[PDB]
Amino acid sequence: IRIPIFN
Amino acid sequence: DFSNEDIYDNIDPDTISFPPKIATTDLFLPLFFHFGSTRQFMDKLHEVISGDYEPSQAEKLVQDLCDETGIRKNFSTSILTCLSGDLMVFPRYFLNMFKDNVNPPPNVPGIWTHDDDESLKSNDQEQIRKLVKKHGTGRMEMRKRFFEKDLL
Repeated sequence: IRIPIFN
Repeated sequence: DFSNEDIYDNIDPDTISFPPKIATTDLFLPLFFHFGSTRQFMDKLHEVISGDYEPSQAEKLVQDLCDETGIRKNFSTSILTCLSGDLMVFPRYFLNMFKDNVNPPPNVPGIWTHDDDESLKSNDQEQIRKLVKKHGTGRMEMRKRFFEKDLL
């Protein structure tokens, strides 16, 4: 998946 | 630290009969239906999303959400996309989906709907005002960057 993730 | 969005995160899971009507087998795997309550599912979800994920590890996260919580990979991917990758809004997504019996939840800060994305690209002052009232400026700017980079 190209959607970058974060908190 | 404080935010009036906390009302979307603090929905009492014990008020949500399990499994919820909206939680169908096209969205969830058999493991999900083996949780004993909404609270048990939410607490496992918290444990998964509290793990160490680098920005490039959406695939590992999606695999862990499948293996540990029974969320189908295509559904986790769709959720991650509408959250602009903000893992902290995952619990909010499920609590509101389950309480409202609607997927996606249509009026929740941090959860971008199709209508919201159309308002973003509309160039209309009124639609942008309503949109920033829902999500805030910071989220709106992130969403625009996603569109600019051809991530959506």
